[PDB]
Amino acid sequence: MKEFYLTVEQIGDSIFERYIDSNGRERTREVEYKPSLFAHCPESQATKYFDIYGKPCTRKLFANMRDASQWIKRMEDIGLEALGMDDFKLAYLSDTYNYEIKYDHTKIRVANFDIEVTSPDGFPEPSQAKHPIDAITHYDSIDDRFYVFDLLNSPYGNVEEWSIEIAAKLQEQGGDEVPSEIIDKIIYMPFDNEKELLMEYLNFWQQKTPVILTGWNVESFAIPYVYNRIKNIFGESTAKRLSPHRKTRVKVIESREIITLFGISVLDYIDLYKKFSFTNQPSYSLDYISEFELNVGKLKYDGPISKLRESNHQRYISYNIIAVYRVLQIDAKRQFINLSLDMGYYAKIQIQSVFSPIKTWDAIIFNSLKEQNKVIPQGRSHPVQPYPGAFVKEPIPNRYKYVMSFDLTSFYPSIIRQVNISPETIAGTFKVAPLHDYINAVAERPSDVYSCSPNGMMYYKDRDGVVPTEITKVFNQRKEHKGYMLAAQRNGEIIKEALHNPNLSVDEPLDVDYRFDFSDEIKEKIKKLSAKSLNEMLFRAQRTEVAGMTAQINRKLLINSLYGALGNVWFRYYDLRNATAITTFGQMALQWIERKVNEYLNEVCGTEGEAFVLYGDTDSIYVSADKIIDKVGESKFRDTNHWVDFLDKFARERMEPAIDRGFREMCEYMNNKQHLMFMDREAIAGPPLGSKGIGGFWTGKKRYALNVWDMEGTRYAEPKLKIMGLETQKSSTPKAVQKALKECIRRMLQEGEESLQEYFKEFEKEFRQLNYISIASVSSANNIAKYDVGGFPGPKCPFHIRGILTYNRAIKGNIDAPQVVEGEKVYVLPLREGNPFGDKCIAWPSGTEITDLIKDDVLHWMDYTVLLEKTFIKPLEGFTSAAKLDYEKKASLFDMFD
DNA sequence: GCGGACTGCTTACC
Ligand SMILES: Cc1cn([C@H]2C[C@H](O)[C@@H](COP(=O)(O)OP(=O)(O)OP(=O)(O)O)O2)c(=O)[nH]c1=O
Ligand SMILES: [Ca+2]
Ligand SMILES: [Ca+2]
Ligand SMILES: [Ca+2]
Ligand SMILES: [Ca+2]
Ligand SMILES: [Ca+2]
Ligand SMILES: [Ca+2]
Ligand SMILES: [Ca+2]
Ligand SMILES: [Ca+2]
Ligand code: NA
Ligand code: NA
Repeated sequence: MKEFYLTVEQIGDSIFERYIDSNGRERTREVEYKPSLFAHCPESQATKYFDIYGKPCTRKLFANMRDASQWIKRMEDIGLEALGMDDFKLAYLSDTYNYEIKYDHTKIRVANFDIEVTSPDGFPEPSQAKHPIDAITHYDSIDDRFYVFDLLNSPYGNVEEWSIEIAAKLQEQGGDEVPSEIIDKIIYMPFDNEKELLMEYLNFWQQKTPVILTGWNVESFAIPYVYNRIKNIFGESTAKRLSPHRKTRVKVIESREIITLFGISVLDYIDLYKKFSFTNQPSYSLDYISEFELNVGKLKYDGPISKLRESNHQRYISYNIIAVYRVLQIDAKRQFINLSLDMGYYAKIQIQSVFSPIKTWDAIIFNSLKEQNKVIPQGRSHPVQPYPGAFVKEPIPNRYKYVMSFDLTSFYPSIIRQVNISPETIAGTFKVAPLHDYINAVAERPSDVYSCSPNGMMYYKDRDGVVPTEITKVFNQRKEHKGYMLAAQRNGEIIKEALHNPNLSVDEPLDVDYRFDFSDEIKEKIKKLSAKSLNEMLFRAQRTEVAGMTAQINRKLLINSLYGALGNVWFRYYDLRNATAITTFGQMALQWIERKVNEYLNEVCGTEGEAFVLYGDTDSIYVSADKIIDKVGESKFRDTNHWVDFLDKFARERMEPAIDRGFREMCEYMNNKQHLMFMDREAIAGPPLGSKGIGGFWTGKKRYALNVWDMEGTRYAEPKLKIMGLETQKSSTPKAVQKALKECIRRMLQEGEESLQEYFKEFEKEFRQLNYISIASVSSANNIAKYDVGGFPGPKCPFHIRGILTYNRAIKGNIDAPQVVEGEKVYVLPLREGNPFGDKCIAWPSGTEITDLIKDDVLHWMDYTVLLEKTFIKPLEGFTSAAKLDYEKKASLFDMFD
């Protein structure tokens, strides 16, 4: 096989590289890397190297890397540009791997681990590591084994060995329900004291040194705790054994510590999740996320965690094993590790650099330029400046019965490729007219020769740009994976349909590739399968869709981040001229097509001057299709699915070609390199046929709800609500309130005013029986100490921060009580006046039951009235007033009758 | 006593 690196580090004049060789075996080499940097040279000096602008450069080979850096410093002191890749690790990877890296992930050692630390006096600070590590479960992806390190003897209690027999048993058997599929993969190692455990773990670590190291909060807790515990007990020299190159770096931010283990790529899964999952969670405990991702139950245990080991060591160890497995399960679904490996090996960077799109792109562009013997520019210092972004239309707050949406494919990257925007493709500038002059095709055509953006920039049309070139490569990967996703999604609905008439028989789920649309044979067979087989296929379909979703939405994130990078001062190719060129072109593009779409629809409908586009954000338009429906009349339709097919055919056969023409014209207007403004229909929304549902509504910018029947070619078996911006979508809104508001919205859009009022009346009556967590608000807890004046709210103290202070005062003096962590999220509850807490609200760590110390008092003093009106009624008022509805039956003259 | 303007903070949408 082809060789591929695992990890790379720069230690002084040495490059330390772990890699897999041609025989598939992991090796480690210390290379005295001789890096090259470049300087401009006279035209007469013959060379093969040029900067991106065509200026010749002479290559300076250096004896070592530290000499190359000192030269950069000198070139600064002289006042001359020092060109080339200054991050020598990247240069090394580029040299050593001069080809598209094909990697075998089975050879890459991925370690999932989690430790347990019993602490009687609150949260065990990793920087201190005062308390013994009494459990470590370490899963090795190569061995496919869970290595369990169990401390039987601790100053906090002596316990018996964990029983794998009891662990396997059902919880109803007094067992721990450790998944049967991993029972045989567990390797249990009890220890009679902490020192022997840690030394054995270190030796274990050396034998099976992690390449990818992950888990939940491993970077903020596990790794630094383990490192500091081993450091405190055995000394710094043995603690460094955690690094295959025996070098670590303690980065301090008081005290807080993030330890850097050279030779290991740490991908904390909480960070992978926060960056790649595109969720915003009320809590980020592994418990909460697992329940959300895997629909598994919360890990139930009786007492407090600080006593769990003493009371139920059996379950303590079992839960530790499960916590490791749950991350693996989440990763099996989300596939963020795979994503990081793909992106990482594609860019030729340290795998952990996937968290930095700038670093990611700097390397991609660098490697692409190195291919053509071209020399990258030196990074420069720039002041941060604001610059304009997208256009968002101000919608008329109202209900909207029939709505079709249209969205541009990969907008900003497409703008980049179309205009050919790149640092080295800048041709010059032109005198700009007001933006609306270009929108209305009134302004003079910017250039006859160059490709233009209405911001004033001109670009060469002939030559290829390294930014368009490399953004196009990644975009193609994105388009491919989105295809698999949508197909999985479409296949999902097919199974959902067949699940309406499940055949009474015993069979097995069909072997199919869900990434591709089911064949007619497959669809025929599906209608004959049982519920068990169908539900299993629906599950695999959804799993395939999620896998496709991760691959596509994150490649989309990467290319959109290339745009964003252009507006970031730390990007080597930062340039507001290009960034604004993109956004301004974007603003034009959207509003140009708004006019075009309006003109076409007035034309084909027969109307004149009517506004068909009711809303738009960046690259989308929402078209009021009431008159398209009415020109045929509701009468001529069999069922709801009929007019959905009608609008589907209409958008596809009539509107899209018109849009294609409208954009193709715009492309000539700007004299762009290549027409890439591809705006396809997205949503088809409307009420059920013959129902009293309103279909949809807008309350303002970025706030709307639609009863969608079809989405990008996916015909749902049951209509799906597309709600944007509204409280139902906000993590800050209580779970039960989201659920209730959503049902309110559903009823408005699908059933009508009478149905809404009915549900509202019922909710108002019964809502006081809702669990306190389900009605608690959520908020991030930033700058608590900023507003902490003697335990009391300082000036301008935010509501939720006030709640935290109230909490701190209530639990003052309990070391065992859970502390609110700065930056993390909290549940927030209003308190009725005269409550013994002394304030109008309270707050506690999210994802947890509030401590038993004060729980019963909080429950008794919750302000349900405030909770209802503030959280439920007020947003519902906004929804209904916008939609011209009432959630309560208004008073009439008819109230004088019986 | 408090509504309106403004600010800080939060979390949405692209
Ligand atoms: C979602 C998102 C969009 N944007 C900008 C750039 C996008 O091109 C533009 C449109 O956003 P989107 O239409 O949401 O995403 P997209 O058009 O780029 O790709 P597609 O629609 O085919 O799935 O908004 C960002 O800069 N960052 C983001 O996270
Ligand atoms: Ca734990
Ligand atoms: Ca059970
Ligand atoms: Ca011993
Ligand atoms: Ca889209
Ligand atoms: Ca888009
Ligand atoms: Ca059937
Ligand atoms: Ca969009
Ligand atoms: Ca099209
Ligand atoms: Na220490
Ligand atoms: Na249906």
